[PDB]
Amino acid sequence: RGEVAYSGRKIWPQKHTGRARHGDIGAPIFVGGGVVFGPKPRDYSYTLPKKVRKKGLAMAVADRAREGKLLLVEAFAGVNGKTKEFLAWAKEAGLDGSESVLLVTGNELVRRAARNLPWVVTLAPEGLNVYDIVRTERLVMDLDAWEVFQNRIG
Amino acid sequence: MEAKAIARYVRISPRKVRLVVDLIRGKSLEEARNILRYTNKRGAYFVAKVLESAAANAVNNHDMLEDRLYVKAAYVDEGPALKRVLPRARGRADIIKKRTSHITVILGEK
Amino acid sequence: AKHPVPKKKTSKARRDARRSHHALTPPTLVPCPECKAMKPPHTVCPECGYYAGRKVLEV
Amino acid sequence: MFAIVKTGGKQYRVEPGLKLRVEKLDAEPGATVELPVLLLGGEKTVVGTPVVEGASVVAEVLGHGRGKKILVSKFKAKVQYRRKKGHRQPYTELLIKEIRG
Amino acid sequence: PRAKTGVVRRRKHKKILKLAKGYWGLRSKSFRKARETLFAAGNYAYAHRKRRKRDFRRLWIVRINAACRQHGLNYSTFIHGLKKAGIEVDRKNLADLAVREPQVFAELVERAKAAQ
Amino acid sequence: MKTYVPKQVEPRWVLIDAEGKTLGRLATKIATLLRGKHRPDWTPNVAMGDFVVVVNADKIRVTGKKLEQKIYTRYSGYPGGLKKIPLEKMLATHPERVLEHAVKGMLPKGPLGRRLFKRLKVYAGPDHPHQAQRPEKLEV
RNA sequence: CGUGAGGGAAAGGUGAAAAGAACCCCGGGAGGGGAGUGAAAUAGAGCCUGAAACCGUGGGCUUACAAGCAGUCACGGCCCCGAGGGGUUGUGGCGUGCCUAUUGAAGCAUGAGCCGGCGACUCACGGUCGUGGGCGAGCUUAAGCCGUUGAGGCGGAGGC
RNA sequence: GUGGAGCCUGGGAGUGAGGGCGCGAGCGAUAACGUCCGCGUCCGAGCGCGGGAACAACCGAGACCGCCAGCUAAGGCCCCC
RNA sequence: GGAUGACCCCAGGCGGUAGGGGAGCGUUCCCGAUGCCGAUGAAGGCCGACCCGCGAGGGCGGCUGGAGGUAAGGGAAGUGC
Ligand SMILES: [K+]
Ligand SMILES: [K+]
Ligand SMILES: [K+]
Ligand SMILES: [K+]
Ligand SMILES: [K+]
Ligand SMILES: [K+]
Ligand SMILES: [K+]
Ligand SMILES: [K+]
Ligand SMILES: [K+]
Ligand SMILES: [K+]
Ligand SMILES: [K+]
Ligand SMILES: [K+]
Ligand SMILES: [K+]
Ligand SMILES: [Mg+2]
Ligand SMILES: [Mg+2]
Ligand SMILES: [Mg+2]
Ligand SMILES: [Mg+2]
Ligand SMILES: [Mg+2]
Ligand SMILES: [Mg+2]
Ligand SMILES: [Mg+2]
Ligand SMILES: [Mg+2]
Ligand SMILES: [Mg+2]
Ligand SMILES: [Mg+2]
Ligand SMILES: [Mg+2]
Ligand SMILES: [Mg+2]
Ligand SMILES: [Mg+2]
Ligand SMILES: [Mg+2]
Ligand SMILES: [Mg+2]
Ligand SMILES: [Mg+2]
Ligand SMILES: [Mg+2]
Ligand SMILES: [Mg+2]
Ligand SMILES: [Mg+2]
Ligand SMILES: [Mg+2]
Ligand SMILES: [Mg+2]
Ligand SMILES: [Mg+2]
Ligand SMILES: [Mg+2]
Ligand SMILES: [Mg+2]
Ligand SMILES: [Mg+2]
Ligand SMILES: [Mg+2]
Ligand SMILES: [Mg+2]
Ligand SMILES: [Mg+2]
Ligand SMILES: [Mg+2]
Ligand SMILES: [Mg+2]
Ligand SMILES: [Mg+2]
Ligand SMILES: [Mg+2]
Ligand SMILES: [Mg+2]
Ligand SMILES: [Mg+2]
Ligand SMILES: [Mg+2]
Ligand SMILES: [Mg+2]
Ligand SMILES: [Mg+2]
Ligand SMILES: [Mg+2]
Ligand SMILES: [Mg+2]
Ligand SMILES: [Mg+2]
Ligand SMILES: [Mg+2]
Ligand SMILES: [Mg+2]
Ligand SMILES: [Mg+2]
Ligand SMILES: [Mg+2]
Ligand SMILES: [Mg+2]
Ligand SMILES: [Mg+2]
Ligand SMILES: [Mg+2]
Ligand SMILES: [Mg+2]
Ligand SMILES: [Mg+2]
Ligand SMILES: [Mg+2]
Ligand SMILES: [Mg+2]
Ligand SMILES: [Mg+2]
Ligand SMILES: [Mg+2]
Ligand SMILES: [Mg+2]
Ligand SMILES: [Mg+2]
Ligand SMILES: [Mg+2]
Ligand SMILES: [Mg+2]
Ligand SMILES: [Mg+2]
Ligand SMILES: [Mg+2]
Ligand SMILES: [Mg+2]
Ligand SMILES: [Mg+2]
Ligand SMILES: [Mg+2]
Ligand SMILES: [Mg+2]
Ligand SMILES: [Mg+2]
Ligand SMILES: [Mg+2]
Ligand SMILES: [Mg+2]
Ligand SMILES: [Mg+2]
Ligand SMILES: [Mg+2]
Ligand SMILES: [Mg+2]
Ligand SMILES: [Mg+2]
Ligand SMILES: [Mg+2]
Ligand SMILES: [Mg+2]
Ligand SMILES: [Mg+2]
Ligand SMILES: [Mg+2]
Ligand SMILES: [Mg+2]
Ligand SMILES: [Mg+2]
Ligand SMILES: [Mg+2]
Ligand SMILES: [Mg+2]
Ligand SMILES: [Mg+2]
Ligand SMILES: [Mg+2]
Ligand SMILES: [Mg+2]
Ligand SMILES: [Mg+2]
Ligand SMILES: [Mg+2]
Ligand SMILES: [Mg+2]
Ligand SMILES: [Mg+2]
Ligand SMILES: [Mg+2]
Ligand SMILES: [Mg+2]
Ligand SMILES: [Mg+2]
Ligand SMILES: [Mg+2]
Ligand SMILES: [Mg+2]
Ligand SMILES: [Mg+2]
Ligand SMILES: [Mg+2]
Ligand SMILES: [Mg+2]
Ligand SMILES: [Mg+2]
Ligand SMILES: [Mg+2]
Ligand SMILES: [Mg+2]
Ligand SMILES: [Mg+2]
Ligand SMILES: [Mg+2]
Ligand SMILES: [Mg+2]
Ligand SMILES: [Mg+2]
Ligand SMILES: [Mg+2]
Ligand SMILES: [Mg+2]
Ligand SMILES: [Mg+2]
Ligand SMILES: [Mg+2]
Ligand SMILES: [Mg+2]
Ligand SMILES: [Mg+2]
Ligand SMILES: [Mg+2]
Ligand SMILES: [Mg+2]
Ligand SMILES: [Mg+2]
Ligand SMILES: [Mg+2]
Ligand SMILES: [Mg+2]
Ligand SMILES: [Mg+2]
Ligand SMILES: [Mg+2]
Ligand SMILES: [Mg+2]
Ligand SMILES: [Mg+2]
Ligand SMILES: [Mg+2]
Ligand SMILES: [Mg+2]
Ligand SMILES: [Mg+2]
Ligand SMILES: [Mg+2]
Ligand SMILES: [Mg+2]
Ligand SMILES: [Mg+2]
Ligand SMILES: [Mg+2]
Ligand SMILES: [Mg+2]
Ligand SMILES: [Mg+2]
Ligand SMILES: [Mg+2]
Ligand SMILES: [Mg+2]
Ligand SMILES: [Mg+2]
Ligand SMILES: [Mg+2]
Ligand SMILES: [Mg+2]
Ligand SMILES: [Mg+2]
Ligand SMILES: [Mg+2]
Ligand SMILES: [Mg+2]
Ligand SMILES: [Mg+2]
Ligand SMILES: [Mg+2]
Ligand SMILES: [Mg+2]
Ligand SMILES: [Mg+2]
Ligand SMILES: [Mg+2]
Ligand SMILES: [Mg+2]
Ligand SMILES: [Mg+2]
Ligand SMILES: [Mg+2]
Ligand SMILES: [Mg+2]
Ligand SMILES: [Mg+2]
Ligand SMILES: [Mg+2]
Ligand SMILES: [Mg+2]
Ligand SMILES: [Mg+2]
Ligand SMILES: [Mg+2]
Ligand SMILES: [Mg+2]
Ligand SMILES: [Mg+2]
Ligand SMILES: [Mg+2]
Ligand SMILES: [Mg+2]
Ligand SMILES: [Mg+2]
Ligand SMILES: [Mg+2]
Ligand SMILES: [Mg+2]
Ligand SMILES: [Mg+2]
Ligand SMILES: [Mg+2]
Ligand SMILES: [Mg+2]
Ligand SMILES: [Mg+2]
Ligand SMILES: [Mg+2]
Ligand SMILES: [Mg+2]
Ligand SMILES: [Mg+2]
Ligand SMILES: [Mg+2]
Ligand SMILES: [Mg+2]
Ligand SMILES: [Mg+2]
Ligand SMILES: [Mg+2]
Ligand SMILES: [Mg+2]
Ligand SMILES: [Mg+2]
Ligand SMILES: [Mg+2]
Ligand SMILES: [Mg+2]
Ligand SMILES: [Mg+2]
Ligand SMILES: [Mg+2]
Ligand SMILES: [Mg+2]
Ligand SMILES: [Mg+2]
Ligand SMILES: [Mg+2]
Ligand SMILES: [Mg+2]
Ligand SMILES: [Mg+2]
Ligand SMILES: [Mg+2]
Ligand SMILES: [Mg+2]
Ligand SMILES: [Mg+2]
Ligand SMILES: [Mg+2]
Ligand SMILES: [Mg+2]
Ligand SMILES: [Mg+2]
Ligand SMILES: [Mg+2]
Ligand SMILES: [Mg+2]
Ligand SMILES: [Mg+2]
Ligand SMILES: [Mg+2]
Ligand SMILES: [Mg+2]
Ligand SMILES: [Mg+2]
Ligand SMILES: [Mg+2]
Ligand SMILES: [Mg+2]
Ligand SMILES: [Mg+2]
Ligand SMILES: [Mg+2]
Ligand SMILES: [Mg+2]
Ligand SMILES: [Mg+2]
Ligand SMILES: [Mg+2]
Ligand SMILES: [Mg+2]
Ligand SMILES: [Mg+2]
Ligand SMILES: [Mg+2]
Ligand SMILES: [Mg+2]
Ligand SMILES: [Mg+2]
Ligand SMILES: [Mg+2]
Ligand SMILES: [Mg+2]
Ligand SMILES: [Mg+2]
Ligand SMILES: [Mg+2]
Ligand SMILES: [Mg+2]
Ligand SMILES: [Mg+2]
Ligand SMILES: [Mg+2]
Ligand SMILES: [Mg+2]
Ligand SMILES: [Mg+2]
Ligand SMILES: [Mg+2]
Ligand SMILES: [Mg+2]
Ligand SMILES: [Mg+2]
Ligand SMILES: [Mg+2]
Ligand SMILES: [Mg+2]
Ligand SMILES: [Mg+2]
Ligand SMILES: [Mg+2]
Ligand SMILES: [Mg+2]
Ligand SMILES: [Mg+2]
Ligand SMILES: [Mg+2]
Ligand SMILES: [Mg+2]
Ligand SMILES: [Mg+2]
Ligand SMILES: [Mg+2]
Ligand SMILES: [Mg+2]
Ligand SMILES: [Mg+2]
Ligand SMILES: [Mg+2]
Ligand SMILES: [Mg+2]
Ligand SMILES: [Mg+2]
Ligand SMILES: [Mg+2]
Ligand SMILES: [Mg+2]
Ligand SMILES: [Mg+2]
Ligand SMILES: [Mg+2]
Ligand SMILES: [Mg+2]
Ligand SMILES: [Mg+2]
Ligand SMILES: [Mg+2]
Ligand SMILES: [Mg+2]
Ligand SMILES: [Mg+2]
Ligand SMILES: [Mg+2]
Ligand SMILES: [Mg+2]
Ligand SMILES: [Mg+2]
Ligand SMILES: [Mg+2]
Ligand SMILES: [Mg+2]
Ligand SMILES: [Mg+2]
Ligand SMILES: [Mg+2]
Ligand SMILES: [Mg+2]
Ligand SMILES: [Mg+2]
Ligand SMILES: [Mg+2]
Ligand SMILES: [Mg+2]
Ligand SMILES: [Zn+2]
Repeated sequence: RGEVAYSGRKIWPQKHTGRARHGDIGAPIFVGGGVVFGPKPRDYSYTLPKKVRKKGLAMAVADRAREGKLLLVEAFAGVNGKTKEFLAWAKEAGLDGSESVLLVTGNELVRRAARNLPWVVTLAPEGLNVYDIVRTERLVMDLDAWEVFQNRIG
Repeated sequence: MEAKAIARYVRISPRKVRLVVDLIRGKSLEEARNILRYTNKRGAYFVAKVLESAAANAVNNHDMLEDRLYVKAAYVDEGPALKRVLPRARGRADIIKKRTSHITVILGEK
Repeated sequence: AKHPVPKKKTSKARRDARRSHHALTPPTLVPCPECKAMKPPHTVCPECGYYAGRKVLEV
Repeated sequence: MFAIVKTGGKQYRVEPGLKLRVEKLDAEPGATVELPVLLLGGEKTVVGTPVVEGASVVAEVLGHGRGKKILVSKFKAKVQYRRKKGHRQPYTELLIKEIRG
Repeated sequence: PRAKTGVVRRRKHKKILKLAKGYWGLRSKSFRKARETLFAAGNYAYAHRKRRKRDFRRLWIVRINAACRQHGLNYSTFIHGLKKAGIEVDRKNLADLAVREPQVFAELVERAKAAQ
Repeated sequence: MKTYVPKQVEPRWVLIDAEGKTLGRLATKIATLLRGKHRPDWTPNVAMGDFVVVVNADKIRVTGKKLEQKIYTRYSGYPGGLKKIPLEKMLATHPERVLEHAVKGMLPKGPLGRRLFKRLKVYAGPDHPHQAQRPEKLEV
């Protein structure tokens, strides 16, 4: 009510008009007036403990290892940045598109070759996070990505 | 077979014109014409025009015999009102509503 | 005086009962003996101008 | 030949071939149940004091159901007290086979 | 985000108005009058379910009284004689016998007469 | 099972002689007959009692000093409009009204009770005009 | 609107495409009835959807001897849908609106003409208890920095 | 004496205008539907139910729901009932 | 009892204002979702004497409407007159 564009004038006198008493037309009881306890700009972030973060990341990867859904790759032989090359490599690797895949690798040419596929989520090793792991059905990582994961959950 | 005619947005109060319409409901066309000619009301002028328009529709458009026509249905619906200011004493402003009517006449065959 | 006002809104049934005497009566009409047109009795015929068996006004 | 029988805390006059709704019985559909007799009438009049010692009525259970829903409403003025409850009374439907007597 | 009223109030009002069908005047057309009428209607139905059992018992007793006095004794003597003989036919079934099987009712009158 | 509901029945015409009866104790018995509560099929919401014919209504008997002390009152709605009539005057001028008034006060109020009062026919003297209906004499 | 400083509204939607209705009929016109367009015209410009209050026409049941917070329970009659049910109400029984404020209200105490929509216990930072987890004589970072473009990590100053 | 009894620790209240009746007192006039205390009770919050013609606190009695079953309470059994 | 809601059995309770506690329904938005439903008809509207729920409600069917709607499981509020 203090931020709407209306003036503070009392619209009609307090007594003897036969109407309800009112102040200014910015009051929330008026149509077009101010809003009571509406939203204001807000910060929703908070500091989750680091140990809980590291424990969560290790559990999420262990969950994929439970089901046999984690695969490690030494190198992507024929993948050099063309989408049809990744598809050929994925077919011989057993990834035919029936399940969603989180692909973690520092190889930029591999990440851009798989990016446009609707069932692939691409991540650099520095970006490994539990929301992306839980979202997808399969986890595919490089050995270089694996080493960064080991260092992170040290 | 039915012949209908509607006059919409006639600037007359529906209550006043409804008194005239009730006089001709169910009558034959010849009796309805005579009644409306000698009814001393403003509304009878408007009702007669709708009745004659409906009679023309029956013969011209719907292959109905004029000698067998009778008023099967007739009613007045209220239209949008015109709101006007009427000044009163001591600076008070009143609102006058100038109402409008939709007049329907439906003819059948006896 | 001290400005009397209605105490309650009139109900739909009560106001329509008050209008139970409002219906119009149709005009009295008789045929004209000369031209057989319907007209009120005891008036000069507006169609042919005859009254009491003689021509009265020009039409 | 008619009888007055006692079931479900209430008394009913029954005849062979009658279809009757009583309180819910712990009997499976299609099974037969026997009802105590308080009075016999018709060809002869036998009056129990309170139960006719030898008589019984043979009834076949047709099925179990729920009665039409009753609205149970409560209101106390000036105290903001309101309660609404739907109630459906269970019942058992019987077919009266014969009156043994 | 903003959650305006939308459709929820209209649907609730329609539920009450459907329950108030057949009520006189604004009691079936205005939600506020209809709700007030239904508060009383619910209390009446609860209370009158209770006294329906007493209304019918009153009807049976009066009818039994008329049938007994056609046999030279009143209702209060008849019920006492039935209890002394150990007969537990209720008033609902006694009233039916008094009107449907008058010859059985004559037999019951004799048992109550002899019991006392 | 549901309670028996009677179907409509032609009603009974009954004749009562009021000679020497106590007024109030006779009126009780009449009210019971008009209500039809002597019938095993009595139903509270229908008119199913007897038509009652009373003769010799002028010869009703009252105890104590009620002839000079019992006062009938009528109110006209005007100022000072309360009229008082002692019983002995009512017996002399309108003998039939005395028994009529006693019975009416013993009937239920409302539309049904008003109809039941219409089924009572009171006459001063020993004759009645209802020979066609053939009322059977009843001892009260 | 106010002499003035100043106050300060309401008002969005045809259709995919105007193809926005030639012509005829009644009519002074308005408006309508046909014709024509369109998948659709109660999409016809007073134009998507089209609730309620409110007004009206037709039909079913009911009502001019009757005492009423308007209902409710019971039975009966009539009409409708097809073992049951729905609509209506003749008679009988029972029955002191809602909210607020009060020791106490049907109250002749307050508020409300009716309907639709707007309308009142929140957030930030501290504190205190409880609770779901993490770690445990320890626990935990802040500002920033690097990295991402809804990816996270580092940072021990400081706090308990 | 095992009870929606008691005690301890902590979180959250609301209330801090009461009223009628009975008994014991003061004030008052051994007046008040008066006022002020004490002991109990009910209304408050049981304007839910039966009786008392009608009627918060008098008599009966503490309403989870259903039944066209039965016994009772205060109060009643000439008609309204 | 069975093995911590698997359902059964036994015992006692279940009027209620201020107020304390518990369990649910519905509204808007987000993840689920490059998914699923939709011109063989979305949302909304008008009906229902049908089904499920103690209830707030939820389904199902007919008509109207003509292009959107959105699950189980969770999250966040401008959340019910
Ligand atoms: K402004
Ligand atoms: K709102
Ligand atoms: K009634
Ligand atoms: K009926
Ligand atoms: K006050
Ligand atoms: K006050
Ligand atoms: K006061
Ligand atoms: K006042
Ligand atoms: K108020
Ligand atoms: K806190
Ligand atoms: K905490
Ligand atoms: K006290
Ligand atoms: K629909
Ligand atoms: Mg401002
Ligand atoms: Mg200001
Ligand atoms: Mg100012
Ligand atoms: Mg300001
Ligand atoms: Mg100022
Ligand atoms: Mg100023
Ligand atoms: Mg002012
Ligand atoms: Mg004032
Ligand atoms: Mg003021
Ligand atoms: Mg005023
Ligand atoms: Mg004024
Ligand atoms: Mg005023
Ligand atoms: Mg005013
Ligand atoms: Mg005002
Ligand atoms: Mg005002
Ligand atoms: Mg106002
Ligand atoms: Mg003011
Ligand atoms: Mg203001
Ligand atoms: Mg302001
Ligand atoms: Mg405003
Ligand atoms: Mg605003
Ligand atoms: Mg404003
Ligand atoms: Mg604004
Ligand atoms: Mg604005
Ligand atoms: Mg505020
Ligand atoms: Mg504010
Ligand atoms: Mg705010
Ligand atoms: Mg705000
Ligand atoms: Mg948070
Ligand atoms: Mg939050
Ligand atoms: Mg932390
Ligand atoms: Mg992708
Ligand atoms: Mg993504
Ligand atoms: Mg007329
Ligand atoms: Mg006029
Ligand atoms: Mg015109
Ligand atoms: Mg014309
Ligand atoms: Mg209209
Ligand atoms: Mg003037
Ligand atoms: Mg003037
Ligand atoms: Mg003037
Ligand atoms: Mg002025
Ligand atoms: Mg002036
Ligand atoms: Mg005005
Ligand atoms: Mg006006
Ligand atoms: Mg108008
Ligand atoms: Mg019209
Ligand atoms: Mg003067
Ligand atoms: Mg004066
Ligand atoms: Mg004057
Ligand atoms: Mg003067
Ligand atoms: Mg005046
Ligand atoms: Mg006045
Ligand atoms: Mg007034
Ligand atoms: Mg008034
Ligand atoms: Mg007033
Ligand atoms: Mg009104
Ligand atoms: Mg009125
Ligand atoms: Mg008025
Ligand atoms: Mg009306
Ligand atoms: Mg009226
Ligand atoms: Mg009037
Ligand atoms: Mg002539
Ligand atoms: Mg049962
Ligand atoms: Mg109820
Ligand atoms: Mg109440
Ligand atoms: Mg009540
Ligand atoms: Mg109350
Ligand atoms: Mg109230
Ligand atoms: Mg009340
Ligand atoms: Mg309240
Ligand atoms: Mg209150
Ligand atoms: Mg109160
Ligand atoms: Mg209360
Ligand atoms: Mg309430
Ligand atoms: Mg409760
Ligand atoms: Mg419930
Ligand atoms: Mg929105
Ligand atoms: Mg809204
Ligand atoms: Mg709404
Ligand atoms: Mg709706
Ligand atoms: Mg309704
Ligand atoms: Mg209705
Ligand atoms: Mg009705
Ligand atoms: Mg009315
Ligand atoms: Mg109505
Ligand atoms: Mg309406
Ligand atoms: Mg309506
Ligand atoms: Mg009420
Ligand atoms: Mg209720
Ligand atoms: Mg009940
Ligand atoms: Mg009761
Ligand atoms: Mg009971
Ligand atoms: Mg009883
Ligand atoms: Mg009767
Ligand atoms: Mg009778
Ligand atoms: Mg005497
Ligand atoms: Mg004497
Ligand atoms: Mg005088
Ligand atoms: Mg005098
Ligand atoms: Mg006088
Ligand atoms: Mg100006
Ligand atoms: Mg200006
Ligand atoms: Mg000026
Ligand atoms: Mg100017
Ligand atoms: Mg100027
Ligand atoms: Mg100003
Ligand atoms: Mg605007
Ligand atoms: Mg549009
Ligand atoms: Mg458009
Ligand atoms: Mg378009
Ligand atoms: Mg299209
Ligand atoms: Mg033309
Ligand atoms: Mg034109
Ligand atoms: Mg034209
Ligand atoms: Mg036309
Ligand atoms: Mg046209
Ligand atoms: Mg087409
Ligand atoms: Mg076409
Ligand atoms: Mg076509
Ligand atoms: Mg349409
Ligand atoms: Mg459309
Ligand atoms: Mg058109
Ligand atoms: Mg439209
Ligand atoms: Mg529009
Ligand atoms: Mg559209
Ligand atoms: Mg529109
Ligand atoms: Mg529409
Ligand atoms: Mg309507
Ligand atoms: Mg409408
Ligand atoms: Mg209306
Ligand atoms: Mg009709
Ligand atoms: Mg009819
Ligand atoms: Mg009448
Ligand atoms: Mg009548
Ligand atoms: Mg009379
Ligand atoms: Mg009446
Ligand atoms: Mg009523
Ligand atoms: Mg009611
Ligand atoms: Mg009923
Ligand atoms: Mg009648
Ligand atoms: Mg009645
Ligand atoms: Mg009655
Ligand atoms: Mg009554
Ligand atoms: Mg009252
Ligand atoms: Mg009361
Ligand atoms: Mg209320
Ligand atoms: Mg107040
Ligand atoms: Mg209060
Ligand atoms: Mg007060
Ligand atoms: Mg208060
Ligand atoms: Mg209080
Ligand atoms: Mg006081
Ligand atoms: Mg008032
Ligand atoms: Mg007043
Ligand atoms: Mg008043
Ligand atoms: Mg005040
Ligand atoms: Mg106020
Ligand atoms: Mg109101
Ligand atoms: Mg008002
Ligand atoms: Mg207001
Ligand atoms: Mg109003
Ligand atoms: Mg006003
Ligand atoms: Mg209204
Ligand atoms: Mg409203
Ligand atoms: Mg409003
Ligand atoms: Mg609106
Ligand atoms: Mg607003
Ligand atoms: Mg805030
Ligand atoms: Mg928050
Ligand atoms: Mg805090
Ligand atoms: Mg804190
Ligand atoms: Mg604390
Ligand atoms: Mg904890
Ligand atoms: Mg930790
Ligand atoms: Mg801990
Ligand atoms: Mg994210
Ligand atoms: Mg303690
Ligand atoms: Mg709390
Ligand atoms: Mg505490
Ligand atoms: Mg609290
Ligand atoms: Mg406190
Ligand atoms: Mg306080
Ligand atoms: Mg204190
Ligand atoms: Mg204080
Ligand atoms: Mg104090
Ligand atoms: Mg005080
Ligand atoms: Mg005081
Ligand atoms: Mg006390
Ligand atoms: Mg005290
Ligand atoms: Mg006492
Ligand atoms: Mg006392
Ligand atoms: Mg005392
Ligand atoms: Mg005392
Ligand atoms: Mg004392
Ligand atoms: Mg003392
Ligand atoms: Mg004292
Ligand atoms: Mg003394
Ligand atoms: Mg005293
Ligand atoms: Mg008092
Ligand atoms: Mg006192
Ligand atoms: Mg003391
Ligand atoms: Mg004391
Ligand atoms: Mg004390
Ligand atoms: Mg005391
Ligand atoms: Mg106490
Ligand atoms: Mg107490
Ligand atoms: Mg107490
Ligand atoms: Mg009590
Ligand atoms: Mg208490
Ligand atoms: Mg009480
Ligand atoms: Mg009370
Ligand atoms: Mg109260
Ligand atoms: Mg009361
Ligand atoms: Mg109270
Ligand atoms: Mg008592
Ligand atoms: Mg009492
Ligand atoms: Mg009483
Ligand atoms: Mg009485
Ligand atoms: Mg009394
Ligand atoms: Mg009382
Ligand atoms: Mg009372
Ligand atoms: Mg008491
Ligand atoms: Mg109780
Ligand atoms: Mg029970
Ligand atoms: Mg007994
Ligand atoms: Mg006793
Ligand atoms: Mg007792
Ligand atoms: Mg009796
Ligand atoms: Mg309990
Ligand atoms: Mg209760
Ligand atoms: Mg209890
Ligand atoms: Mg409770
Ligand atoms: Mg959003
Ligand atoms: Mg989310
Ligand atoms: Mg999001
Ligand atoms: Mg499909
Ligand atoms: Mg459709
Ligand atoms: Mg939506
Ligand atoms: Mg829908
Ligand atoms: Mg729909
Ligand atoms: Mg539904
Ligand atoms: Mg959506
Ligand atoms: Mg969704
Ligand atoms: Mg809000
Ligand atoms: Mg709500
Ligand atoms: Zn002529």
